Amino acid sequence: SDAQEILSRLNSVLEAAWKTILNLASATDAAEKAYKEGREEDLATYLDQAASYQSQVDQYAVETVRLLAELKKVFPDEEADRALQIAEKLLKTVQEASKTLDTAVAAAANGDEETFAKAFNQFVSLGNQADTLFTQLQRTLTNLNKK
Amino acid sequence: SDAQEILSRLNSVLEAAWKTILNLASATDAAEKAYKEGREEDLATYLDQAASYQSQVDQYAVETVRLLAELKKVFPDEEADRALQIAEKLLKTVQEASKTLDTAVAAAANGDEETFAKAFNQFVSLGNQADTLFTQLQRTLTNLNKK
Amino acid sequence: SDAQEILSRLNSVLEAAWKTILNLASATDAAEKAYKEGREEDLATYLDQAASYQSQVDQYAVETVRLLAELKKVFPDEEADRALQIAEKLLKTVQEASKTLDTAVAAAANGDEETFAKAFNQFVSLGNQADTLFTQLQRTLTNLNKK
Ligand SMILES: CNCc1ccc(-c2cc3cc(F)cc(C(N)=O)c3o2)cc1
Ligand SMILES: CNCc1ccc(-c2cc3cc(F)cc(C(N)=O)c3o2)cc1
Ligand SMILES: CNCc1ccc(-c2cc3cc(F)cc(C(N)=O)c3o2)cc1
Repeated sequence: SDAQEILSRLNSVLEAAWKTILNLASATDAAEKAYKEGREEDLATYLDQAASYQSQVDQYAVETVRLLAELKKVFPDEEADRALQIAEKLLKTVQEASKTLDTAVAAAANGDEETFAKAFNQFVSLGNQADTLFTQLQRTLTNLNKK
Repeated sequence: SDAQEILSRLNSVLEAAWKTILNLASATDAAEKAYKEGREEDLATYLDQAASYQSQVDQYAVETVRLLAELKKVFPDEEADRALQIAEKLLKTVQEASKTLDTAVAAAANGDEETFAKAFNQFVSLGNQADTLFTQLQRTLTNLNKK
Repeated sequence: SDAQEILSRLNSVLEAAWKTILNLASATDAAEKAYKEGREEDLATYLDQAASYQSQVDQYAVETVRLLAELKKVFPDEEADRALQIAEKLLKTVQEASKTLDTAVAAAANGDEETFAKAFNQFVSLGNQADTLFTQLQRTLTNLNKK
């Protein structure tokens, strides 16, 4: 059916997103280490890398919202309705993480440790919020792949 | 002169290689964390990322040898001889790191932890040896770029 | 089921690997022609292409082992054991080819043809050994799939 193609694309998107999230986590940890070690050029590179993966996560979140809305049209189900609401909250949260990472990038560029520390801490907290949303989404998708 | 262009290309290669090495370091640290935490699927992702960066380092290390070989050909004396010798030892070490990382990746996929740990720890040690040569090469090239 | 997902991903990986293997074979033949003709810059280009394709084959071979390892966990039988054993031997052989190509690429960059030619011919032999295992694995997966 159409529903099966959409679910297959969703599965591929969430698989790719999970890899990107791992890359984002690695870059973020490397930025934390460079920050603690006072290696400003390393920190700049790793913030740029984190931002790149963050932008990709943002795009996977967009694509997930789009695909779930498509699924609701061709295969109505309160579970797909549920996944879409989670996916939309995830999209809001990753965008908020991007904004805070951008603040951290600008603060590092300006050499403004006080703004940097607040922004970087908020980024980490938003990442955790989003990871919690991502896991709910994965389990809703599993409950959808078995219907 | 041909020499100016070559030294220029070399500085660009080494700057790109340094970025890649930072990515390889972040992925290696993330693999170590996944390994400690027993998160096998995460470890697989990070090992694949490390292998991809390591392949890119290998390519840059090849290009560096080729460029220094070319620079030596536009020299009537043994001036670039030492830079080339360093770069060839760097390449040898980088390729040993690559082989050893491959052994680690296979051992992880095979679920052979004894082999994995031995190879992963060897890879880390080869990376530090390679880093010593990389920095030595950069210093030698500064002493050539003055003209 | 999980089984059918794994088997479909495996079929896709092996189809992609087969194309990469064809690309590797063509680059290897082009490198041999450039070597015989004495065109060192062409040889460098083709060796770099070969190395890139080889790194991709290495990754697909790792993915194939991981997928068959997963399948054996879900159905612990002899056919799953057989397929995994073949895939692990394929991976070993591919990594041996990869290390041998590394030796050849470095020798060509170092201007050491005696080492290059020996290693290049070793690489070709290992590639043909890997092809034997690759076709054996395809035959084993027919017994695992159509079922
Ligand atoms: C601070 N320790 C490293 C770290 C950093 C970020 C995250 C993380 C997970 C995650 C899951 C998502 F679905 C979205 C994001 C995001 N930042 O958009 C995530 O970040 C996890 C660990
Ligand atoms: C284990 N802590 C992370 C880590 C990993 C690798 C390296 C490293 C540096 C380096 C420099 C080179 F010139 C080549 C390589 C390489 N592996 O080819 C390097 O690895 C540094 C830190
Ligand atoms: C074109 N005449 C040279 C030649 C012949 C065969 C190959 C070859 C086949 C093959 C199959 C695999 F499954 C893996 C590899 C590899 N090198 O990893 C292969 O290489 C490479 C070069």
